[PDB]
Amino acid sequence: EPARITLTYKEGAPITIMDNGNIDTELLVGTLTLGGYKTGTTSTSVNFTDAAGDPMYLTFTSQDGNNHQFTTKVIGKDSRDFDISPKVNGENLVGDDVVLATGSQDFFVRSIGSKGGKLAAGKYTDAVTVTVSNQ
Amino acid sequence: AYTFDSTMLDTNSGESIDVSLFNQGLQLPGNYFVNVFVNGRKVDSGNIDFRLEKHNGKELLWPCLSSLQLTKYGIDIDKYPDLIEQCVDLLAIPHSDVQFYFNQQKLSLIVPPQALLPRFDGIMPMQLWDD
Amino acid sequence: DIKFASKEYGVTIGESRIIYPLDAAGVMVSVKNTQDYPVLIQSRIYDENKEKEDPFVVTPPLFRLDAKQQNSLRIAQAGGVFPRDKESLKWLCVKGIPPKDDKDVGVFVQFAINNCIKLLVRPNELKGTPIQFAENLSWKVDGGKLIAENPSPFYMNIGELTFGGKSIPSHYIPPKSTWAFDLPKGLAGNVSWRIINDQGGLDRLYSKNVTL
Repeated sequence: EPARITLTYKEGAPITIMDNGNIDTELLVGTLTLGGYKTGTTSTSVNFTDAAGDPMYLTFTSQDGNNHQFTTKVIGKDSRDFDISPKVNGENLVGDDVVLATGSQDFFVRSIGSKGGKLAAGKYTDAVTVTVSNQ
Repeated sequence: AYTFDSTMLDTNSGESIDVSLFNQGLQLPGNYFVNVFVNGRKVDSGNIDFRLEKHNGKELLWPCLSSLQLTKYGIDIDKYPDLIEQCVDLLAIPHSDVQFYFNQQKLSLIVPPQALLPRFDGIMPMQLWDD
Repeated sequence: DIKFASKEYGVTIGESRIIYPLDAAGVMVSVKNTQDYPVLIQSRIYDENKEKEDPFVVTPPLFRLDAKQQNSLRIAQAGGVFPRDKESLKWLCVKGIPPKDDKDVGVFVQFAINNCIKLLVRPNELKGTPIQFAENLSWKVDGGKLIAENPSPFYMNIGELTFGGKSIPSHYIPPKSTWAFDLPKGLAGNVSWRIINDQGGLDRLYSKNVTL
């Protein structure tokens, strides 16, 4: 039995900086679809990590040399529409450990906001590893 | 045309991972576990050291093979004294090809039938045209 | 839905666990680039805590794999002293690295899948396979958690677990040891299970009352 893992990423609506220089909270930054995995794959077995390593959050940084940053969370729903989440940098933000949905599972990358200070308009990046520890 | 950089490579804290060979569509020189084929007949599996060498303008990975190993693969090393550090000059065999098919980890040696040891019998013909 | 820009990633390993006979010269496992673009494959081995140790060697540890192509990894024991009375667990992780791609905030995120599978070091002293001892798990409830007990010398890699008809997310039970499962919600207040066999398939269902 092979171990197939796939991920699709779908960008959300365009993001704009508010009058106060922050971005809004709870914006749908993008949608993740994890797939290929054997039925029985669990949410604690999935870990999204990045270089910033902030437990529970992914961190995006401006590419203009001025180091503007914002954070985001990754959360989803189980079959009973309860809040669940994969590990992000080693820790779950919300919910109980659950069996992922059969075939594939969606997660949503939601905005939290700037890390400190006004955000400048421009390109913001992150490089995210998606580790799945198969049963 | 694709280009890689080191952004997502596990770097041993200020170590530096060079991806310049991968960007040309080459692989790293070093030790690879391969199946060895001589004229399409599988003969071995072993760790073999490869280095980059330029052949008619093209860089390719090139196997360090011993005379002892060639014998073991079906080749009459005595025909080719120019074969004889412990790596043979494979270009010493005329009418021959050496290819590392990387994706398969397959080292393929093609060699004039006269270069080979006979093998009676018997999926193969009684005699062969040569060169 | 093409309103929104999309990106796709995927790495496949040819098997879902490796049974490594203690002192074997080495074992082979395939890796496949299921995508439409080349990747670098970076493979590494971790101890059971997911930490760096190098009692095992993977070659090649970094190589380029072209769109839709497959290659094999050789996993080879490099000494180390292992216990003879039970299996040891490591992890092989195979990561696929993608090539480079006044008011508005442009978001550019790239992903890499790191597909990890169990590497089970099995002393030749151990007779049998895990399916022969799967029925021997016993179960108790202590401090609000459901505790599995595994008397066998094999990791019991649970692949399906239910407690009073309600699903529990699987985890291995270590050899000659226990694992404690958290009991959420409405699961509190009989256990049924299937292990994953050495070929990665779900084995038969067993069911037992809790004890204590």
